[PDB]
Amino acid sequence: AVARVADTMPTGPRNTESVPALTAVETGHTSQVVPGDTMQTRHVKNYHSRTESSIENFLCRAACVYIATYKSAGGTPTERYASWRINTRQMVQLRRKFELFTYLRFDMEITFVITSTQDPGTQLAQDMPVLTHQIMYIPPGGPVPNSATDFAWQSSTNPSIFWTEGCAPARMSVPFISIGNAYSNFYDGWSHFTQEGVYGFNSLNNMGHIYVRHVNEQSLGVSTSTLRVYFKPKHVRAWVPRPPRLSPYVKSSNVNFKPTAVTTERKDINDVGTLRPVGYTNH
Amino acid sequence: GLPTMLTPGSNQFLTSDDFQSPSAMPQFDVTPEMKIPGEVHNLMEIAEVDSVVPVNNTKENINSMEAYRIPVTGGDQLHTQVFGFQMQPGLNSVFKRTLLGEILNYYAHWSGSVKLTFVFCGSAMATGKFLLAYSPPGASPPQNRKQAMLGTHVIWDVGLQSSCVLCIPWISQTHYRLVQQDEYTSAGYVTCWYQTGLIVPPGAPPSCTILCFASACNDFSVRMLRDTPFIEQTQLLQ
Amino acid sequence: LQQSGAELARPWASVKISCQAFYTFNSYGMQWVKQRPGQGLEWIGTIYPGNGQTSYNQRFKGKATLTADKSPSTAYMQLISLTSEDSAGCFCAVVPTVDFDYWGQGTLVTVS
Amino acid sequence: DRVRSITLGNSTITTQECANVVVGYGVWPSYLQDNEATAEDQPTQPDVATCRFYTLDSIQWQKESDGWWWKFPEALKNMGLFGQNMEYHYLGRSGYTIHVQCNASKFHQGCLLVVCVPEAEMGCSDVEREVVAASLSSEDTAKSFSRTESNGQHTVQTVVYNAGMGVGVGNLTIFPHQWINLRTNNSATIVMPYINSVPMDNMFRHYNFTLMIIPFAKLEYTEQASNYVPITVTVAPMCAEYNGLRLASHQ
Amino acid sequence: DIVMSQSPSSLAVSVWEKVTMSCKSSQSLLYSNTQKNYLAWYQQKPGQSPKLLIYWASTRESGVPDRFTGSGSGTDFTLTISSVKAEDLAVYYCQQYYSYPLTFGAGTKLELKRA
Amino acid sequence: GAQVSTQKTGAHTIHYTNINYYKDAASNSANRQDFTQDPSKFTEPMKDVMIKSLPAL
Ligand SMILES: CCCCCCCCCCCCC/C=C/[C@H](O)[C@H](N)CO
Ligand SMILES: *C(=O)CCCCCCCCCCCCC
Repeated sequence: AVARVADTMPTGPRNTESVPALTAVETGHTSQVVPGDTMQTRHVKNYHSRTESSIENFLCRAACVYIATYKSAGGTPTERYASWRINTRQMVQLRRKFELFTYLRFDMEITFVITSTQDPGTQLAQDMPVLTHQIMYIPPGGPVPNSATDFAWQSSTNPSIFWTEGCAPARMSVPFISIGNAYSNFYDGWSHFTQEGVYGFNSLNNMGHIYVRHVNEQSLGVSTSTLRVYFKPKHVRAWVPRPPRLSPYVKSSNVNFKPTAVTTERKDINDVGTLRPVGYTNH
Repeated sequence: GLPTMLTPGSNQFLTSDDFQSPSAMPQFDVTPEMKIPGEVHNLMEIAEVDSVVPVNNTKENINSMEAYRIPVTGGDQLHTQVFGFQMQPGLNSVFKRTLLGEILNYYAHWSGSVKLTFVFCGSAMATGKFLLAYSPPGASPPQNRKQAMLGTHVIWDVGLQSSCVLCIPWISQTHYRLVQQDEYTSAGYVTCWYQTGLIVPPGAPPSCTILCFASACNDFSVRMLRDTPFIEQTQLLQ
Repeated sequence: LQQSGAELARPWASVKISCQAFYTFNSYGMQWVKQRPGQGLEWIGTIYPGNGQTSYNQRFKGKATLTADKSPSTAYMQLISLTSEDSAGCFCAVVPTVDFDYWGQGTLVTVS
Repeated sequence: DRVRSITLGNSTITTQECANVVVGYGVWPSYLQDNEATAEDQPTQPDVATCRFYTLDSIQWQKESDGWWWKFPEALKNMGLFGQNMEYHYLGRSGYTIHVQCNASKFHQGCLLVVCVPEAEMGCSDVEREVVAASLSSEDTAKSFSRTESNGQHTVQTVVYNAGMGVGVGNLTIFPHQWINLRTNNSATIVMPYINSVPMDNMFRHYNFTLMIIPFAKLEYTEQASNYVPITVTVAPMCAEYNGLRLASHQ
Repeated sequence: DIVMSQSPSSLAVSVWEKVTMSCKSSQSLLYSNTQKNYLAWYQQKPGQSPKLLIYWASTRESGVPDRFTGSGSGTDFTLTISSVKAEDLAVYYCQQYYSYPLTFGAGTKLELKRA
Repeated sequence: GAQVSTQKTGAHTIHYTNINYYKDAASNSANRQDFTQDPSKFTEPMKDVMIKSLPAL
């Protein structure tokens, strides 16, 4: 393909002054030695390609980002709907993949996978028609609904999606909605110009919330649900690569960690894996 | 209208498909793109950059900087192995946490030649020579300079130039090797033995230090994307 | 190989045992073995000379401390907090990673 | 070759044992083109009065030291006119040129790593809490790393092999870096351009990048030699400009 | 820890009787670099310091007869005593070169049986 | 606007057609076929170009 890898031109014996093996890293330069410089090699036509490791093919796979549950019963109206400030730090599998790059600019596909489970107790439902969920997106500053059966579920401007159960998972696309020119994954700075407030990327995260509710009162019985959101970035560009994270995450608004070792442990410095008897090489 | 027939595989949700989708907010005006320096067009542009290799990660060394330093002394020697480790850039205690292994563990297959750069961090007056051998997986790992000098080996002299890139070639019977290797796709061993020894003038430090580097050559390739067995969690992070 | 014939020690105290021979230090470590009539031979530890390494058996870690300097041609082993269980014949041996070879005579340590 | 001479403004820097000049991620510092500008107002551009070398404070490389880090451009709060145009303007933009230098005798030995970590966000010492500005960068001195874990309640985690960011210290060589190997080298230069997501930003609430120095092969010598090997850092802003003139602030 | 078993722990035998004695290891004292078992055989004469019998588990020493011969491989061994004489009544200890704790075996006490 | 292109096959009727139905640029499919690469920015960010055969210093 267009990502084809370089071929090895053949090479015979040599006796020269141009030593390609000897270099000097103090210049901060990774050597470009192909195996043809330290031994005799043969002309092979290498047909391997690097398509599977481009950025778009490396990131264009949906991964879970949130897991919220909610009821349709009565009382404690904080349980009839679910809230989520849009973050990409609560599920680790995707956070670590994003934290290899400093800046990111992309579009996005969002697919919602909702599963509903009936709840125990007396006065069960016997038969219940299909359920219907509403998923309203509230930009930063919109009127937040306080419970189900509230005025703000009109969504006269907010993008809202209605999904009856028993239908293909819902999906819509969102363009690059950042304020700046790239989603800053890291922000070494403060919020107030007096160097106080909230330190970290927690201040750049202004994307709004996502609210979900049942449009069905039911009356006869309780039925919980489980909302699962999936992010799939496409048309993606990345800048300023980073070293991958080592210590496990602890908080969803910080980079905090605990000091962990650099790798696992071997038995000795010169331990090839097998069990060795004592001697003047391995001891 | 037009008569259709729903094929198997409808109403399903594949995570790695390429479908169009209606946009939530139409006619959105996106902010312009500016030329931020350092665009990454492919992940091998990251995997081709050197990174230090903790080859001294034995017992209580992983909780210090000592994991990165190889101790060398200037005694008789000639009978001592400086270091030996398998060639397993995906599953090995040596360089699974380097820059190369972290990108590798995101995949299942790999291929191509891997470089190894050795830097001498001794005094300015200390000389010496070393034999950096690589053995293909045909027999047991070498144990004296005799049995190691046969395989692919380079001889390294320290001078004004303080680096020698032992370039481990790609010798295998499969076009790709598994990341989490086994007996079948084993790759071999990499050792390093004294050839003359450290000689220092009076007043110089008798012991020196070598660091190891690792990167992928310009024929490296990768396939079969997967999730990394390196990061985990229990519940949501709040 | 020369080792002193016997040592008389008071319990809850230390003993320093010496070993000395024509052999020099190339790749040969110094082995120390504790021999008691009721039981078999028990290894205490060794001290190789090429890397100047010191090794002790878990059982004897904290009980046996052994030191050797190049000039005396003598290897030493010290034991502390002696009890009747330490009364035994202690042998020093050589090892060129080829065999345990020979030991020689020993100190009949008596804790009395 | 082995001889370099960098002249900026009214200050020159001569070196007789240099490796090379690694130039950021490829680009070279420049002024803001008008395709990308968003500031409505005319920008001031002090060329000579700002783009010159400033010598920071000196540190002492001991046999037991483990690392240091400065945060830019906060490290130049009180450095000539650049520290005035930081206080008098709301927006700032500039590239830097970090020259770090350490000479010791051919008979010493050691190594260093000179990285420029863009957006080096750091983690607290006590999880479930947050850092304070007095802990990230002092007024002019260099902050140190620690060999063991940091136990404070409001400080940064200063353990070295995690580099205080959560990454492995070995994998830091992605960012622009050189090595001060006392065997062959004497200094190390890095030309870092302006790396940020917004074209211009206020340079008080945003440390653009962090400069780190980590010794991998520690310093050891003999009693005949001198036992005071210092390190000095000299940076020079390049092609600086500002917008949004206000009253003096954060002074 | 590698332990060394000895069976029988002791046996009394008369003159001119071929005796053996097994020394079985809890781990195969044979490495695949040179294929040389790491086992040592030792004779401690009654009230005497021990001496070498068989090193590399295969080779004899000087001043030692063919009634002392190493034999075996892997993790099970024995020392064939072909024609016993009046200098074999003693205790014999096997030993391994492989694991750092150099534990000796249980110790066979070849006993002398008279008229 | 039938944009016929080449599919992805292993090197030794391979074309596919794709229309864009929606009136937004973000509603298109992914660009799984852009394979540019330039490791020069990271592998060799040197002001003085270094040749392999020549010595470094
Ligand atoms: C009921 C209809 C719901 C429609 C849902 C669309 C709302 C989602 C759009 C916001 C997501 C943009 C991508 C998010 C990226 C992160 O915020 C950045 N990586 C962190 O700053
Ligand atoms: C080129 O794009 C001109 C169109 C010729 C092909 C028409 C394909 C069928 C109609 C488009 C799909 C239906 C969209 C509602």
